[PDB]
Amino acid sequence: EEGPMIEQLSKMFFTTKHRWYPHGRYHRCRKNLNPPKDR
Amino acid sequence: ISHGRVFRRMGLGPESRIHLLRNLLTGLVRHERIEAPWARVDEMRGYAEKLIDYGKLGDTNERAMRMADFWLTEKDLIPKLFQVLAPRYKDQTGGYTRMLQIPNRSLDRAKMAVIEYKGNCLPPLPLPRRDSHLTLLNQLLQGLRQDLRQSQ
Amino acid sequence: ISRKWEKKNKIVYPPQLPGEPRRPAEIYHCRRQIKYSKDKMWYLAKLIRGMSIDQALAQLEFNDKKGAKIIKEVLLEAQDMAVRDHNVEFRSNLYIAESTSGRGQCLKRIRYHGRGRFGIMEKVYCHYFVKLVEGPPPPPEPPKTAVAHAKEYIQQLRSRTIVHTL
Amino acid sequence: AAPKNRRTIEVNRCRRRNPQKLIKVKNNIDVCPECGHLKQKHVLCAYCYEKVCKETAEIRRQIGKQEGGPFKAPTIETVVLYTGRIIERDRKRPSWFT
Amino acid sequence: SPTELTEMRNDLFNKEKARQLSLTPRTEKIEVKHVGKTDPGTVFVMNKNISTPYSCAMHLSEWYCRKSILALVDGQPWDMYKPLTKSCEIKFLTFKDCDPGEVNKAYWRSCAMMMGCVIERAFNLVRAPEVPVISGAFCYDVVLMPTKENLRSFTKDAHALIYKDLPFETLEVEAKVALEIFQHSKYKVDFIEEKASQNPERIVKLHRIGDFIDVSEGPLIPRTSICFQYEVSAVHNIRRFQGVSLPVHLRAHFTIWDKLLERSRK
Amino acid sequence: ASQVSIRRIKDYDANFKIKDFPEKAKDIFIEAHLCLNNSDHDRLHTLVTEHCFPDMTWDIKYKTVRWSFVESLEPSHVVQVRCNVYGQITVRMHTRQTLAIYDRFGRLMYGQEDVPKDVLEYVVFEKQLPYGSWRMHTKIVPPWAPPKQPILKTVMIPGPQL
Ligand SMILES: [Mg+2]
Ligand SMILES: [Zn+2]
Repeated sequence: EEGPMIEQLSKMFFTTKHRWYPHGRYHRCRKNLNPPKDR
Repeated sequence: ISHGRVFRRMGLGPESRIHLLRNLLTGLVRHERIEAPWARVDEMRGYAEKLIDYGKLGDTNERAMRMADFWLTEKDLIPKLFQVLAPRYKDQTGGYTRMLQIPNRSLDRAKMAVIEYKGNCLPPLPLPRRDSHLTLLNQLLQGLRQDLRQSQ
Repeated sequence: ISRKWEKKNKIVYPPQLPGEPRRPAEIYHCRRQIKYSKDKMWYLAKLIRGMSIDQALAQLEFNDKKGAKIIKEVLLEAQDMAVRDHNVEFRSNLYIAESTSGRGQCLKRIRYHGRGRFGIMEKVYCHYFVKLVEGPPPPPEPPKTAVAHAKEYIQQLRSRTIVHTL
Repeated sequence: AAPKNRRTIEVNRCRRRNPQKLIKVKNNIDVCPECGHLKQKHVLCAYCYEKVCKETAEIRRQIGKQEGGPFKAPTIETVVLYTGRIIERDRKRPSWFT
Repeated sequence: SPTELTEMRNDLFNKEKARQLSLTPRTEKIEVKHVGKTDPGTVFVMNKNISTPYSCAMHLSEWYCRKSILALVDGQPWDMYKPLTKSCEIKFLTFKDCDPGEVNKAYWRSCAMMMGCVIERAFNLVRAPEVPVISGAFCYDVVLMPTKENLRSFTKDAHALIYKDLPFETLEVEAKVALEIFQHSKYKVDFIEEKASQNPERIVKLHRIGDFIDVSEGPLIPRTSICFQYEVSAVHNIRRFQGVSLPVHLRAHFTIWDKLLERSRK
Repeated sequence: ASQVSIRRIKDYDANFKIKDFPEKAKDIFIEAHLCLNNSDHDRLHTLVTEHCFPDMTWDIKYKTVRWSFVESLEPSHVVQVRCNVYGQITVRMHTRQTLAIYDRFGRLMYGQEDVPKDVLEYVVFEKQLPYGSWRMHTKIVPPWAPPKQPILKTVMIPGPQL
């Protein structure tokens, strides 16, 4: 279940709820799948 | 606010609503079946049952006669109400009027409904059955019942 | 006026080798200049999208909307096409891959407003598009679990570098 | 009142592509155990209801024919006989009128 | 040994299947009619040793596939997944018919098989008894004491199996082959022999759930997923394990389910 | 009657010999079938008449056939011949023919590609009598050959809807 799960995650990892909420389609499209890796 | 408030608000006022109801009733009396919008249909049924009860009291009671006159506009129907419907339901108490849905009216997509006085002369409606007794769960239940009986 | 959807049924993919996956039958069909607004069509389309033909048909039957009938008709026609012309054996094995609504050519009329004034009514039309594929309807997104999220977070953590210095 | 700025397409999508406005995927639908043409729970089968309606209509017509003009409504419970008060149809009886 | 045996039996089954396939010469076609209360009077032009009544169902619709369980071909119940030999007349059977007794028996058999499967892994099986529906359980006889925890575990296993969702593979086989398959288990062998004796053709009915294989008289339900509520009530002393289980299409609901379980327990 | 027809044909043409014709006919047939594989409507129409062309090209559209030819059994025979002015010949044919019909997507719906099957044909040819030539008109479905190859996919035949 969503909110509870989020809370659990937060507890585990020490962080706010806002990052665990899933971001939209446009943003994901934008993300670079093959970034330039070094070293 | 409209708590504990029977009677839907049908026509252009209460008189209008009553008139509408009456027409439906008349139709029912004529026909013994009507396709009609579901919200009014229940009202009709309610009225219909009462009307039948009234009819049961008999021709000779004047009040009943008056009521019949008021509610059956076509006037040939009053005799039918007295000399048929009442005869049919002398054994019953208030089981009359069978009211079931119809898919939906085509133009305005209203909720529809049928309204027959019980028994009647027309071809039977394709009624919703309960599941047959020979099915698995039902069988199990039966078995349980039997066991219980045995115990007691 | 362009019509590529119609064309799409006229492709011939070169024949398969014995040791190769089956390559399911894709089937494309439309209705043009339907009297409806595209956005209204879109909801119906959305409702259909991932579903087996049969399920979709069922849904359409009981959705009280003008366009629903049309969509159902289209689906039926598509099914028929699949069985006859496109060599799909089982009707039941067709699922809806795609369903979308385009805008048809629209007619302008006068609306006649109060005072001396007037709007321009545009009498709208739609093109309904369908793609059926052969095979059972693909499984939807399984909602990612807490564990998955945790894993992702861990990955992210790992992924970092010292940014600027070297 | 007048819109002070044009509503952006993204915003609009969010507004109008949200799950309250999307059409619900119902689960009332069962097969019609006689006739198989598929129907809602809590509702009479549309196809199954149709035949009955048709039958009623024909019977109604026959009744009308019997009873010359309007304002009759006799004092007898009517019966519908097909081929062996009475109303006389034709054909065999269907597998549902009994 | 249990690690070997299962594999070996499976292999044997596969071989048998292959052999069966061998006999037909490259797609032989038969015209199978649909007798039924609805969707008449259709005929399906099927390929004989391959195509099942499931194919027929598919051709008709998806609804049929969902709800059909046994296929009465010439007034005798085939499994949905057991092929249609020669030109014949089909009826499809649900749980909710006027005459659902055949279906019920099949369901019971399936349940028994599932139970047996659960037993075999969890830790020799004599037979599945031919129990009615009013008797209020499906049993399975096993030669080896279990607690409530054990029962729970068993139930869980069954649930897992159901989730896995395996098709009930079918074959009607020679008796010799059957014997070969189950020569280690004596009771099973005896049962097979009895079955052979019963019929004129030897025609032993082998049924299979992925890895597990078993003998049974009647037909079986298509898949394990049709079981929805499945539990393992108690064991009574050979040791007869009992169970009660209701499918999708007839869900019990809590209190009722509990009552049923209690009944089974007796 | 046949003889008379032949004579008439000779008179029309004029130079014509039926001792070599069957072979020619066979060759033409082969060419036509080759064309069918490669979808050459340009080449086909020099062979095969306006009656037969649409009969052997409509069904086979959007779908790739993989025909081949191999060892004709018996000699190429010629049965009955008869005769605006559009003549008619009939040819009996007994050959080994491969057939593999693949759909829009690939797949395979009729027959095996490698395995050759032995076939009977009663092929009727016609010709126009200025720049005409001998082209296929009909395939006579007699005598009573042992059905066809069975279709791979299963089929449902809907009954009378109500
Ligand atoms: Mg003015
Ligand atoms: Zn029905």
